[PDB]
Amino acid sequence: STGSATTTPIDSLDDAYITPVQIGTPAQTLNLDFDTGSSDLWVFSSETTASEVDGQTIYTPSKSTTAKLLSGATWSISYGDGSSSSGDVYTDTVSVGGLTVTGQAVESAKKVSSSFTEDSTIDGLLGLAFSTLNTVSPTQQKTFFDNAKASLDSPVFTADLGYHAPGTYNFGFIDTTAYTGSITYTAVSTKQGFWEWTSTGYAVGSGTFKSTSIDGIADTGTTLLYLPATVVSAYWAQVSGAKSSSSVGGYVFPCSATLPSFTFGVGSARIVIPGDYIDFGPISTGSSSCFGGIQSSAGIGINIFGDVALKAAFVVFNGATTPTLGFASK
Ligand SMILES: NN[C@@H](c1nnnn1CCc1ccccc1)C1CCCCC1
Repeated sequence: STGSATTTPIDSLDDAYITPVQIGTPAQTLNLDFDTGSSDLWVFSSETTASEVDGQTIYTPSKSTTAKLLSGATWSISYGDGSSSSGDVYTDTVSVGGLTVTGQAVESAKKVSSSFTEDSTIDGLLGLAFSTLNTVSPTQQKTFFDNAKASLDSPVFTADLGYHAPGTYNFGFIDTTAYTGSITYTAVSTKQGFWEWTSTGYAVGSGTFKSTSIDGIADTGTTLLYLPATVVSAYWAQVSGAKSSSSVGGYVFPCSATLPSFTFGVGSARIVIPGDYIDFGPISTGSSSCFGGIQSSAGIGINIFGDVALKAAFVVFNGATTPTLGFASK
């Protein structure tokens, strides 16, 4: 089997991407944030504290004839950005772009933190990291990809995120028309539960490539590109007037600037992030100070190849017995 679904930016800045997901019988379609940095599929629901719902579409398990409460199961997640959610668990039928999994753990939110409430466009998350990170207790549950794997034509999914435009998540096949050149594959460590790999270096604009190992994760659920402070300093030093602002929380730059590209290495191959992809607009409405899309990972504890980097490439998440990651230009 295969599946193919369009993913759409939630706003004009590509702050996140939402993908429609059918849950239950009859289908209830929710727009979920596909997150290769976490491993819980959770949804706003009829059980979510009413004051914490503000425009989201909710899953109502009592209206699904295939929903079954998973007895005694609870979940609770504290995300790296300080957000959180928790609740109970149903199993139900979940379909993504024509691909159907029966008996998928659907984690129903009873509580969500303010940042989720305040984003009316995201109805929940669909985790695509490794199932070892799933938070369901006392019986850990599998991700949608792990459940579908055996049925897929090939045990892979691909992320093709658009710049200020829709893109595609495919399951079970590689669309050879969706990229240019060849896909370069690179080794993955699952030791932290992430799609963790090692970039071979970087370049800033037209500058020379610096060969240096950068360990990080491929994370569709992170907006920006978080890299070591040395790398980030070298990038913003090429932007006149750019500075790191403690009050804003990262590098900012004059909105009048033309940003240089950023290149990262995948083995001997190179992925080029155009400068425009690094512009996340005014720090506040009407400001002429703009927020940078490349930020320091210092104090995160890990480098993150988030959407800024991933949307410059066609990315293969290969879930073979030994997982790997593939990157192609497009
Ligand atoms: N999508 N899973 C990330 C996440 N969890 N919560 N937010 N992010 C977005 C990333 C981020 C990093 C720093 C500041 C703000 C946001 C995890 C972050 C911590 C490492 C594991 C992945």
